Amino acid sequence: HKILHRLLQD
Amino acid sequence: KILHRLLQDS
Amino acid sequence: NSLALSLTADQMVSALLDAEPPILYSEYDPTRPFSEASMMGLLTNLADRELVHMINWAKRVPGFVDLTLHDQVHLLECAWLEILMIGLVWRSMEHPGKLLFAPNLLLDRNQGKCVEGMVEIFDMLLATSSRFRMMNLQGEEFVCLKSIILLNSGVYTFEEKDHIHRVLDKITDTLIHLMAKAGLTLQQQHQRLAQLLLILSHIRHMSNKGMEHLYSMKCKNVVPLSDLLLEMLDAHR
Amino acid sequence: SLALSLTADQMVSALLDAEPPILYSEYDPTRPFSEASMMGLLTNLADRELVHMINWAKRVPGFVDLTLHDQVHLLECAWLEILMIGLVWRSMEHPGKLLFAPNLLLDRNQVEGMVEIFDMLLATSSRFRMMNLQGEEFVCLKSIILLNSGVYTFLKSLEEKDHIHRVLDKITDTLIHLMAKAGLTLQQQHQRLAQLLLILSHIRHMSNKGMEHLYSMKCKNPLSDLLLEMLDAHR
Ligand SMILES: CC(C)=CCn1nc2c(C(F)(F)F)cccc2c1-c1ccc(O)cc1O
Ligand SMILES: CC(C)=CCn1nc2c(C(F)(F)F)cccc2c1-c1ccc(O)cc1O
Repeated sequence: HKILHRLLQD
Repeated sequence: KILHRLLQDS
Repeated sequence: NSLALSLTADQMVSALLDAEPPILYSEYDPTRPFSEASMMGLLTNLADRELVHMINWAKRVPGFVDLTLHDQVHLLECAWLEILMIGLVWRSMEHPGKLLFAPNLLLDRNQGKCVEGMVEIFDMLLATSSRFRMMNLQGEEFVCLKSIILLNSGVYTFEEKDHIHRVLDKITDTLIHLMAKAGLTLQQQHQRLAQLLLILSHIRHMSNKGMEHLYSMKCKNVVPLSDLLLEMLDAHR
Repeated sequence: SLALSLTADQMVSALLDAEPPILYSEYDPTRPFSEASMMGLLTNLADRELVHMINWAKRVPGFVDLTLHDQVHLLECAWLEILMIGLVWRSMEHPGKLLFAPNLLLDRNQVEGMVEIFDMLLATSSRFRMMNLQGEEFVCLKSIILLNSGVYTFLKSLEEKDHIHRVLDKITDTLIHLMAKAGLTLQQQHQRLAQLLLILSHIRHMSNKGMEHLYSMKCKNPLSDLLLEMLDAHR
């Protein structure tokens, strides 16, 4: 589970 | 240098 | 149906201009970096903060939000270093022989030599900068190019594809629109368009060379890499 | 020079006439092949293609006008890009396959962590197909790569760089000339021009990735003396 996954949501 | 040689052939 | 395709040329320009990330500073210290540790230390810290802005910038690029989350991830993983570098090259335009990583961080090739396999990349960046300068690249042109890189670089490593290519076409129209507005003749327009897009091939080259070098110091454990930078790097291997 | 004075149709005719031949491989359908054997085929094939490429480059308008040392540099920078776009062009009419030679047609299912590069070559080929890339456009793209790929890794030598840019603008004019003759609108010409040139970015990417894989194969130990020298140029 990537950090980029999270950052693209917020 | 092979490339140098093949280029200047004539 | 994407909003991006319904935008006019000037709307596309204004959207990209307003989405522009700020120019960040490095740590305030007159100690000019010469060691590999200190230079890469300043570069990673800067790159890490720039990445957060890039991500929120990408979301504001028209058409990018219409992509699936995964596609957005893939394009950013592929393009991030290109996007960082063309930004660096743009910022360094009015500083010949210099690379403006930050307003308080101006590096010359003499400092690039003080890390192994770095000066060649420095020289390429400097050549790209002078190239931008001799073409008199405009800001409106710059943001179009950066958007192109984001959407194009990872597009062939995949109907959302047709979407990307329709959006890519839209940006081409926008580039031509800007050149037409600047008074360029029809011949000057397609010649300049071509000149700009050929530099993208060089930007890709520098990114690829850079990516190799970053993998080395990562394996070296020279400099502390954040988890975000590590994950972006791993995507290229 | 002779290059700058050529008309668009003359440029096309000159490039089409300079086209290298399509070589065959030593591939034997009945013979068993390992990853080393298949690589031997590809390395041998590429090595023989390089000789034709060198003579081909000398018939690209403007190239001979350049200093010998600059001719060497451009070829050293672009040789794998040119081979790859050649491969992709020959593979256009064969979906899912790469035509290295008329007797050598490989799919994605055929080894040593080169599948990634294969899929990129296949994607580019599929891209050419959906665009319906024309031969006249292909030869222009191939000449652009030759002149452009190494132009920014070059003190009186700046005049040399300006001449290359002039020729590059001629080829752009030629591309537009072709698309206009095909009946494309102005908007369509610019779009297609952009689409073709963005592909060169991907071709550069594939070459760089290829060069990395070549370096490891060398250190694993079957490469010709020419290929070795071309490979060392990037390192
Ligand atoms: C891990 C880091 C700092 C990646 C960013 N990066 N890497 C670079 C290299 C390499 F190390 F790859 F050779 C050369 C020149 C500029 C490099 C950058 C960079 C680019 C733009 C920017 O605004 C900041 C940077 O650190
Ligand atoms: C040493 C060799 C075979 C160089 C040329 N080459 N390398 C290739 C690779 C890599 F090894 F880099 F992964 C993948 C796909 C095609 C490759 C080619 C090649 C390209 C075009 C062609 O007509 C012949 C080739 O061998």
